[PDB]
Amino acid sequence: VLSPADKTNVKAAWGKVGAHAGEYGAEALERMFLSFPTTKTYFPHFDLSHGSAQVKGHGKKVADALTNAVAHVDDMPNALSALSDLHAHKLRVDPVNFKLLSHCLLVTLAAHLPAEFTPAVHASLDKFLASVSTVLTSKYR
Amino acid sequence: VLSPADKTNVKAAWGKVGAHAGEYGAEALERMFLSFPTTKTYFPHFDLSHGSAQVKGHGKKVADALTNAVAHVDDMPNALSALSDLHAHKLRVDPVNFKLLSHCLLVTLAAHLPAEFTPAVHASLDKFLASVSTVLTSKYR
Amino acid sequence: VHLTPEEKSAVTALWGKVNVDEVGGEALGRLLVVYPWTQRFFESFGDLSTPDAVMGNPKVKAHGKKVLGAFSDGLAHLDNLKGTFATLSELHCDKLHVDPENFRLLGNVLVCVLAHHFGKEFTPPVQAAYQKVVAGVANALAHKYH
Amino acid sequence: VHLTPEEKSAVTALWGKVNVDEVGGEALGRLLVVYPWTQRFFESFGDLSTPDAVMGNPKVKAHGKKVLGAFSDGLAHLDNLKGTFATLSELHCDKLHVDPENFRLLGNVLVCVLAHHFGKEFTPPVQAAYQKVVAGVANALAHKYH
Ligand code: HEM
Ligand code: HEM
Ligand code: HEM
Ligand code: HEM
Repeated sequence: VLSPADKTNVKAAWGKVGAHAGEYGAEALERMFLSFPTTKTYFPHFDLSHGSAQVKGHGKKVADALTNAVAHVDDMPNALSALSDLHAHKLRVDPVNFKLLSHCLLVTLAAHLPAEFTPAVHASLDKFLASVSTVLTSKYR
Repeated sequence: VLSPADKTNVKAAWGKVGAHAGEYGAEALERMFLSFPTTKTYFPHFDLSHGSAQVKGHGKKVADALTNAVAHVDDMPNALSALSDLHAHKLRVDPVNFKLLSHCLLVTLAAHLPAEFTPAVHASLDKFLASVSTVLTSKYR
Repeated sequence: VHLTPEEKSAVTALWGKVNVDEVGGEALGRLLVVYPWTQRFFESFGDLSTPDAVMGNPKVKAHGKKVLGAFSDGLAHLDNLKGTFATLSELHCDKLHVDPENFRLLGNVLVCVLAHHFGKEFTPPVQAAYQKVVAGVANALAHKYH
Repeated sequence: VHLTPEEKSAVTALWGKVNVDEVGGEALGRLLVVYPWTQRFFESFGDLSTPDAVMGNPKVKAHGKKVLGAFSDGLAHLDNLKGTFATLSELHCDKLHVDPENFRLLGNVLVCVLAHHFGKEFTPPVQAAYQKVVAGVANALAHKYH
C-alpha cells in the first residue's frame, strides 16, 4: 500500500507546491471540465468558464482537502470523512469521475513542477490520489 | 463501508452456499475464461476446458479464500495478505480482472440461489467482493 | 457483433422465454440499488431510498420495459448495433451525459438477472454470448463520445 | 474523431516540437512504473524492477519510438482512426490479449508526458483536444473485442 517512501514523495512533492496549491486545484478543475465534459453535470450553478471566481474559489477547497490528506496520510478514513459522505451520500458522484480528476491533477503537477516530477514521484502521487478516491467512495462500497 | 448489515447478508448468503462453495468457485472460473477470454493469459498451464480437474481444483482455492474473507471480514487486510502479494507482486494481475471475476461470481450465486439472492443481498455481495478486490490490489496502490 | 451460429441460437432461445415486462424492471431496479449514483438521473421518479421502494416503483417497472425493448431491438438487429441506437446514444451522451461505464454496469446486472431467472440453463457458454451482446450494445450507445 | 478546426491546430502545432525519439520512451517507461501489471508483457525486455532501470532501458526507449510512431500515424490520419490500426488492433487484442483499459492508461500517461515537457503551453483547451485524440486512438486499437 502507501509505503514508507511513497509517503515521502508526496510530503515532498506537495511541499514545493506550497503557495500555489489553490491556483493548481482550480487549474485542474478547469482541465476536467474541459476535457471530460460529462462532469459538468454536477456544477450547474458554476460558471464553468475560465475566469470564473467559483471554480477558482473551489480550487482552494479541493486543495485544502488534498493537504489534509497529505498530512494525516497514515489515516485518510478519519480525516476525509465528511467529504466521503458529501460526495457519496449527498451528491452521488460517479466514482469514475475520481479517476479523471486524479488524472487532471497529475497533469497539473506535471505542467508546473518538471524537476520534482520524476517517474517515481509520478507513481507516488498516483498512488496517493488512488487512495484519496478510495476513501471518497467508501460509503459506496 | 461494509456496514453492520452488509456484514450480515454475506455471512448469511455464503451460509447457505455451504457444501458447494468449491463447485461454485470453479463454475465462476469457467464463466470468466469463457466470457472474457483475455484472462486466459494467466493460466497457460491449465486445461481451461470444462471438465478440467485444474479449474475444478482451483475453484476450491478461490472458494477457500473467499470464506476466509467472509470470516475475518472486519479485517480483510491481515487475512488475505499473502494472496495480496501473490497476485500483486508475483503474478501481476491487471486489477480490472478482479471486477470481472467478482461479476461471474455473482452470476454464479444468482444462478444457484434464487430466493436468497434478493436485491439487497446482491448489493451486499457486490460490496463484499469490491472489498476483496481492493485488498487484492493494495500493493499496487 | 459476430455471434457464431451456435451462440446466436442460445441467445435467441433464451429471450423468447423472457417476461420482458417484469425483467426490464428487475434490472433497472437492481441498478439503482447496487450502483446508487445512477439515482441522480432518476429524481423525476419518487422514493428510491430503500430497496423495496424501488423494486415496487411503478415508474421503475415502466421505464425498464422500454429498456428490455431496446435490448430486443438489438438482440435481433445485430448487424448494425451502432445504427439502431443512434438517437438513444444522442439521448444518453449529449443530453443526460451518462458516463459510458454505466452502460456496462446495466448490461452486467441484466446478465445477473438473466441468470437469476433461468438458473441452470444459463450455462457458461450461454452467458459468454450474452457478454458479447451486452458489450456490443454498450459500445453502441457510447458511440457519441467520439 | 471530430477535431474542430481550432482543436486540430493546437494538436498539430504541438507535435512538431515533439522529440519523438525521447518522448515515446518517457511514456512507455512511465507506464511500466506507475502501472506495473503492464510489465508482464515486456519480460522479453530485461531489468524492470527499479524505475531507473526502465527509463534507461535501451529496449524501452526503442519500442517507445514505434509507439509515438503510431500516434503520428493517427494524429494526422484521423479520418479513419479505426483503419490505420486494424493490424495493430489484431496484434494487441487477439495476440497479446491486452485489456482495453490499458490503452487508456497509456494515452493518459502520454498526456502527462506532453504536459511535463511543454509546461504552460499545455493549456487546458490544448489538453482537452488531446484527450479526444487519445480516446479515439484507444477506441481504435480495441475494435477487435467485438
Ligand atoms: C481529489 C478528489 C476530490 C476532493 C479532495 C474533493 C474535495 C471537495 C471539497 C473539499 C468540497 C467541499 C467541502 C465542503 O464545502 O464542506 C467538495 C465539493 C464538491 N465536490 Fe469534490 N472533491 C474531489 C473530487 C470530486 C469529483 C471527482 C467530483 C465530480 C463531480 C466532485 C464534485 C463535487 C461537488 C459537486 C461539490 C459541491 C459543489 C457545490 O455545491 O458547492 N468532487 N469537493
Ligand atoms: C475473488 C478474487 C480472487 C481470489 C479470492 C483469488 C484467490 C486465489 C488463491 C487462494 C490462489 C492460490 C493461493 C495459494 O496457492 O497460496 C490464487 C492463485 C491464482 N490466482 Fe487468484 N484469486 C482471485 C482473483 C484472481 C483473478 C481475477 C485472477 C486473474 C488472472 C487471478 C489469477 C490467479 C493466478 C494466475 C493464480 C495462480 C495459478 C497457478 O499458478 O497455480 N486470481 N488465487
Ligand atoms: C443498455 C443500456 C441502456 C439502454 C438500452 C437504455 C435505454 C433507454 C431508453 C429506451 C430510454 C427512453 C427512450 C425514449 O424515451 O423514447 C432511456 C431513457 C433514460 N435512460 Fe437509459 N438506457 C440504457 C442505459 C442507461 C444508463 C446506464 C443510465 C444511467 C443512469 C440511463 C439513464 C436514462 C435516463 C435518465 C433516461 C431518461 C429518459 C428521459 O429523458 O425521459 N440509461 N434509456
Ligand atoms: C496507444 C496505445 C498503443 C499503441 C499505439 C501501441 C503501438 C504498438 C506498436 C507500434 C507495436 C509494434 C508494432 C510492430 O512490431 O510492428 C506494439 C507492440 C507491443 N505493444 Fe503496444 N501499443 C499501445 C498500447 C499498448 C499497451 C497498453 C500494452 C500493454 C502492456 C502494449 C503492449 C505491447 C507489446 C507487449 C508489444 C510487443 C510487440 C511484439 O509482439 O513484438 N501496447 N505496440
